[PDB]
Amino acid sequence: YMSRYEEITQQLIFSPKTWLITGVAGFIGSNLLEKLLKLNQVVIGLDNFSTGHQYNLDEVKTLVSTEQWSRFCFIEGDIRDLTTCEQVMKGVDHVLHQAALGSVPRSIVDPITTNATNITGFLNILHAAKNAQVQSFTYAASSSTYGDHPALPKVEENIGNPLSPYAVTKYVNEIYAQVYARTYGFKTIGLRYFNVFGRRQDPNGAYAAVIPKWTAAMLKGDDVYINGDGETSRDFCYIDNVIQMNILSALAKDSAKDNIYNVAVGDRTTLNELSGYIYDELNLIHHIKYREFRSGDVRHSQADVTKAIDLLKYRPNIKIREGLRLSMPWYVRFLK
Amino acid sequence: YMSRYEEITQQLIFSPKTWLITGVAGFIGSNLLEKLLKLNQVVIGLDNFSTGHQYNLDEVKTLVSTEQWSRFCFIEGDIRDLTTCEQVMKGVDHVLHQAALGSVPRSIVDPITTNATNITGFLNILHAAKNAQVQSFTYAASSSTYGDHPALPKVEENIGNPLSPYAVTKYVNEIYAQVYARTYGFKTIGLRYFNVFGRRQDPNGAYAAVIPKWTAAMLKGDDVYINGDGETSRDFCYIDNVIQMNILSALAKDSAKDNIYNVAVGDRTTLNELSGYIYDELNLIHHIKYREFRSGDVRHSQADVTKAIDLLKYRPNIKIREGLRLSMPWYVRFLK
Ligand SMILES: NC(=O)c1ccc[n+]([C@@H]2O[C@H](COP(=O)([O-])OP(=O)(O)OC[C@H]3O[C@@H](n4cnc5c(N)ncnc54)[C@H](O)[C@@H]3O)[C@@H](O)[C@H]2O)c1
Ligand SMILES: NC(=O)c1ccc[n+]([C@@H]2O[C@H](COP(=O)([O-])OP(=O)(O)OC[C@H]3O[C@@H](n4cnc5c(N)ncnc54)[C@H](O)[C@@H]3O)[C@@H](O)[C@H]2O)c1
Repeated sequence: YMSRYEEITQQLIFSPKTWLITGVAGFIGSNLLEKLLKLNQVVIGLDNFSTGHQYNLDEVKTLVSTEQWSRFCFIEGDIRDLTTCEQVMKGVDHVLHQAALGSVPRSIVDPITTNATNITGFLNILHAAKNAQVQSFTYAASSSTYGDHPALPKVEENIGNPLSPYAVTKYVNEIYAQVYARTYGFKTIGLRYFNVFGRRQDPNGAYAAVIPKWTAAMLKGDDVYINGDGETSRDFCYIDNVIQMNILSALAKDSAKDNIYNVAVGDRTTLNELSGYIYDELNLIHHIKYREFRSGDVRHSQADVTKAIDLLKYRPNIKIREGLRLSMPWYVRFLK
Repeated sequence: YMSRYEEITQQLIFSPKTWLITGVAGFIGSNLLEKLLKLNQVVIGLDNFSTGHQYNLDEVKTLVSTEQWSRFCFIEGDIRDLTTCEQVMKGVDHVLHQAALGSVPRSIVDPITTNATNITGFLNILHAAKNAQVQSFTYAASSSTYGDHPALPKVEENIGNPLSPYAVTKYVNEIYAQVYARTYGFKTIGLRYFNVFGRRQDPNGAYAAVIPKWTAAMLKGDDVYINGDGETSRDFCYIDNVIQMNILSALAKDSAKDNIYNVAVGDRTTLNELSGYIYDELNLIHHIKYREFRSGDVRHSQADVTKAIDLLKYRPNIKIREGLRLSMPWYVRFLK
């Protein structure tokens, strides 16, 4: 059961609102679009197809009715342009801001481009939303905001130094959100995502996340590379857990706003465990080498999600094996 | 005696280098230009004349010799354009990055342009500088970074939450700088300036700083606004102490780099005191009412400059009363 969550989605079904999703053509965005359209919401979407894909939009369309898709207004455009930000904001109740350039290695090769989309574009959306006086604003933050802080599990109040240009960008997101609360009274919720996975996560390109990458590699019969001894560990968070936290945040009482929340399960899985999980799941529906640790890699990562549970009534009910079970058939179809 | 500073300027005169000053037409940038040309350095200046002035460059021209002037190459341009940043970096040894749009209330009223000049512009310059392999990189940071930290005096390690968009941008400069050292080995110095004042600080405009605004006012015979009751206090730091810190930073030992330094004198002057010191200094060269409070603005500010004194051998020569005595003759000439 997902019960404050069930009650809210029930309520959305009876009383549609207007939502903005930036990054709507992307992994998390397109999953939010699918859920909102099935709740019969009115969705305004923004994307420049930098890392996102028309084919994601095309997939959502074949999963919703004609009438539900008629409530989707898609604008191809860039959050780095303030005018565009202000146009897509007209009439909007709830902002779900997911548009960013993720990937730590990307940000090291080209910090300029990562800065402009993740800081400039983020500020544009935050400032448009504040001017338009939307009901809520929730943005994608990042567990890389923990930086070099040694605590584990990671608790929201205790962060360290950021370790890459990417991490600076997501941290600045939070500090700006905080300043906007203070200066204009505009209260927002930042969501520190941890290793999100599930359908429509891109398995291609140099920056592919491990789950999609390894899944694609298993299905092609290509080498699955483990960086290190394999005892490195993550709190992998199935996509529905994130959808859940986004909707809970858009509809949070005022006292829950101007807050950061970890979004994860609270569990740790090793790379050695993961590899066996993926393989075991793929091989029910049909069809490895060790190398150097990646440089400047975090050894172990795990969220404390107590704050989300207590203040938003989050239930992290989809754990990693269930998540892989649910994600694997989408990869099988996509790759074949 | 500014002993180390003297020795370091002697090295420069014997073995001149190429310097980039961004913000060279502004208050601090033009004082840096003046000292560097007088040391026979080759100087590249970048400015967009947003808050800066041609008249500052014309004044400097009259103060240096012809040969010294012939070593100044001025480029009108914007740090928001990456290409421009790359071009003016060419053959540069030392970067003194001063270009920004200062002022807390400016940032509250336009956090967007402020974000673009002070974050994007900073990163463009930091990144161009890294790729050009400069010998050093020193940037204007801000005592606004202390935020709501309640401790006095202000110590570098101990900062609080940012209280304005401008505080955010100045802090983001430090965090980027720190990431560049960790990620690229590129070691910078950030100077948290505290209430600088001296010749060529603009007395005109909605954002004038208190010393020149009030000086202007008593020369015109206008009303002098003391916000609050007279007691509020600052660490006013005459411009020559800033020039010294810039030059010491540019030639610091490697272990002194990747560090933030308070740039001030360690003193605390009351508004009641200043209003008085200013009247007393002005009226020595011939020729009042209380009010409100502001927002983003602080009751008490005093720097601990131990760190600069110890690590760079900074010697804060000039205290507020003598700075004023030194500054007022420029203010008469400029207004009369
Ligand atoms: N995936 C994770 O595990 C993870 C971890 C930490 C943070 N995040 C954050 O989650 C959000 C979504 O990530 P994702 O996994 O869905 O990534 P994704 O790359 O699949 O989606 C991001 C979307 O943003 C769009 N976009 C990028 N720049 C844009 C711009 N300037 N204007 C308009 N659209 C732009 C892209 O086209 C893409 O459709 C991002 O903010 C990312 O930083 C994700
Ligand atoms: N005066 C103080 O007490 C104080 C305190 C804290 C920080 N600072 C910092 O000191 C630096 C210098 O300040 P100042 O007092 O000399 O201010 P100033 O306004 O006199 O100088 C700023 C200079 O930067 C130039 N500039 C601004 N944006 C630019 C851009 N986008 N491209 C190119 N040039 C641009 C302006 O034209 C100007 O000549 C700034 O970074 C400011 O944030 C000053």
